[PDB]
Amino acid sequence: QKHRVAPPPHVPGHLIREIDAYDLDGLEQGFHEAWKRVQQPDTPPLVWTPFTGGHWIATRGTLIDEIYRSPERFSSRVIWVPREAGEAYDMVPTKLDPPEHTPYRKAIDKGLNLAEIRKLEDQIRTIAVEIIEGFADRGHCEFGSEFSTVFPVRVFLALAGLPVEDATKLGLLANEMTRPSGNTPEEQGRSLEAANKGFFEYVAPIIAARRGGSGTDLITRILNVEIDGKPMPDDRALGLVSLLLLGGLDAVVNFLGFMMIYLSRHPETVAEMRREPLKLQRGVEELFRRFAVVSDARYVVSDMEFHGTMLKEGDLILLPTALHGLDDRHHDDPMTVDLSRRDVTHSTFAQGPHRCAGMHLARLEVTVMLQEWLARIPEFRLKDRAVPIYHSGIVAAVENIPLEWEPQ
Ligand code: HEM
Ligand SMILES: CC1(C)[C@@H]2CC[C@@]1(C)C(=O)C2
Repeated sequence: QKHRVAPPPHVPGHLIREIDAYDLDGLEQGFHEAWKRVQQPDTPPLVWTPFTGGHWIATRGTLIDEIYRSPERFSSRVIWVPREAGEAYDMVPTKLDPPEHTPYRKAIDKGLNLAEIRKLEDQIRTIAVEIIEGFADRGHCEFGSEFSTVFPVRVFLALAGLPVEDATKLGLLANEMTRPSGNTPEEQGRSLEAANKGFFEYVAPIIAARRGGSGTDLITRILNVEIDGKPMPDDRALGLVSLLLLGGLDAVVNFLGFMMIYLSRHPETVAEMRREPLKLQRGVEELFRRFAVVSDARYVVSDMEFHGTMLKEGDLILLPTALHGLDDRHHDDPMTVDLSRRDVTHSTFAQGPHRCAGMHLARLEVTVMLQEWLARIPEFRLKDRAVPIYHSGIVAAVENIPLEWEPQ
């Protein structure tokens, strides 16, 4: 049964569209394909859905980009739908606007900046190689369970100085954050609340132990950056360390799944990467344009008119980032990966002050993955008649990716 909310007085009937972000129409054909169904040639730039507590959806890249760049008009005080889940959300600094946001982003950047991430290249490669060598000679693997859910998790837990045996419990918490269970806005609120508490419980003893610590891990490094000339307060620390874990463990895992399904269906594109290693390296951003996974929200700060649409203070707008990278008004033939594409502009990492702090790490993980994969498994395909299983939500997910190849 679908839960509907009635539209508020300011929402006109002509803008109403029945779109369920947690179970998109057509999702069985793919997450990206399902979102693209919403973006028809004449659909309005902002449409309102009665599902998920009732909210707006931005349907074009220019709006998505503009909203992310405009925190004074579109606040991060709520960035999840439904509203109940967004109000329960307690991660730092994603819940903050400038200027409160900036010293915390500065702290994170101390650990995740490009120069710091470059130092990680060989550790990441060693991890990728070890995993790939486990199955490269076999001629088949289920890519999700055997690689994409393994590689980025081992990378991040190592970087954070945490036991790999914690992967399962952290993954379960991530699932309920980004794809909370429930068929009602209040049920999803409760699911997110419990997940966020689980993260806080996990992170608290680590914080207590690493304050003033001498560890070289990511958490110690960021935790001990001063905020306004003082140690970071406890409440902020819980949200900050929890966000590092959530950011590091869900998005890349799912991104790799979507990317690999495409590559398994496009051997010409794989072959180009093999023949021209610089095309691979320079082409990674095109993969980020094509395989967006995040759809999150902003809070309308004041009554306003925006792109010809009347908005009220407190309205939530969902930003499905796939609708920037795949917007046909921004990119010709947007569903094809063209490694030589000159304009790859996208909001896969969002825009503005919150633009992904882990983007350098994400790019490096993907680059290293493709390099070590193609070195050992140069050609591959999706198993005949295989059907991947898709999930939509704040972060998209995919599973069941059986790959086959002739061992080289
Ligand atoms: C495919 C990979 C990734 C994608 C698509 C992605 C996407 C995003 C997006 C859209 C945001 C903006 C959220 C918002 O404010 O609405 C964000 C923020 C953030 N991401 Fe990533 N992310 C990825 C990987 C990572 C990784 C590996 C980390 C490592 C810790 C990370 C850490 C963060 C952090 C800390 C923020 C908050 C930055 C701030 O609020 O100033 N992300 N990410
Ligand atoms: C939307 C995100 C990808 C970004 C980092 C992790 C995530 C789930 C957040 O809560 C903010």
